[PDB]
Amino acid sequence: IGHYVLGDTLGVGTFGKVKIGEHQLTGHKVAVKILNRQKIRSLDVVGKIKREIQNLKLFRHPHIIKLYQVISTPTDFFMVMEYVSGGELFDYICKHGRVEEMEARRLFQQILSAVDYCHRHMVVHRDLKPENVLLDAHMNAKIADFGLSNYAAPEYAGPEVDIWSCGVILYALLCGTLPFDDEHVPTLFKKIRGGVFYIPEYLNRSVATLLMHMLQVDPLKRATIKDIREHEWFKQDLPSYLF
Ligand SMILES: CNC(=O)c1ccccc1Oc1nc(Nc2cc(OC)c(OC)c(OC)c2)ncc1Br
Repeated sequence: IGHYVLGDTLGVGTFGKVKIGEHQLTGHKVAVKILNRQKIRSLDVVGKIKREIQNLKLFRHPHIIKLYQVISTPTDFFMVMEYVSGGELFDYICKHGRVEEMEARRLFQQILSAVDYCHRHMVVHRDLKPENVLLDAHMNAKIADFGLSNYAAPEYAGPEVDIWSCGVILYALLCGTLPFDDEHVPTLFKKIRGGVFYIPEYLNRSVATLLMHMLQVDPLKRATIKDIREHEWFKQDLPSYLF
């Protein structure tokens, strides 16, 4: 409708819908987050969202969805962002299976560097969830920002909760299944609070020591960004442009 033709609805968020936008001349596809101004005013997060968008504009990380422009109308806010073609990562895992060891390490390094970048450059937060991790045309991980615009850890905390989530995403990459999964809801939290997760034969021992630390119950005893950056398995074939 504006600037870019508006097509099919991708999803429906809290502040409003998110649709696809094709270019009227070139055919370039973008993702438009439509945020309702009245809904923002009713939620008393006017300054919170305005400062979040200002912080997202100065964001420059290739494994995070970039914000191009924000068009303002008296009814809604139009966040023009990059369209990630291949949907969610976890959608690919359950449909295809497990990813190879050196390929899962490639995706993990892209995910962790992005998570760390978000915590040191964002005012407001939502805990990271496998919903945020998306896959592009080049099969690279693209993470959505932890803001108001868009199986929890044991145990307010920000990076500590996300490191545990990175451990869940890491497990799913070289296993195909989740580290903790049970049909019964009370026993699911019991496995998490106990840190009991199955370790497969095909899994390496160096990554097993990293996974054990990342999925630690006590957040004080749990691995930090520096702890993972100093680990042998994570350091192997890690690109210099990150961190
Ligand atoms: C509907 N989109 C969302 O809910 C969404 C959530 C977090 C971050 C960005 C989001 O929207 C975005 N989603 C894409 N790629 C994308 C591609 C999809 O394939 C149709 C897709 O549905 C399978 C999809 O929703 C699952 C997203 N890229 C940028 C944004 Br911006």
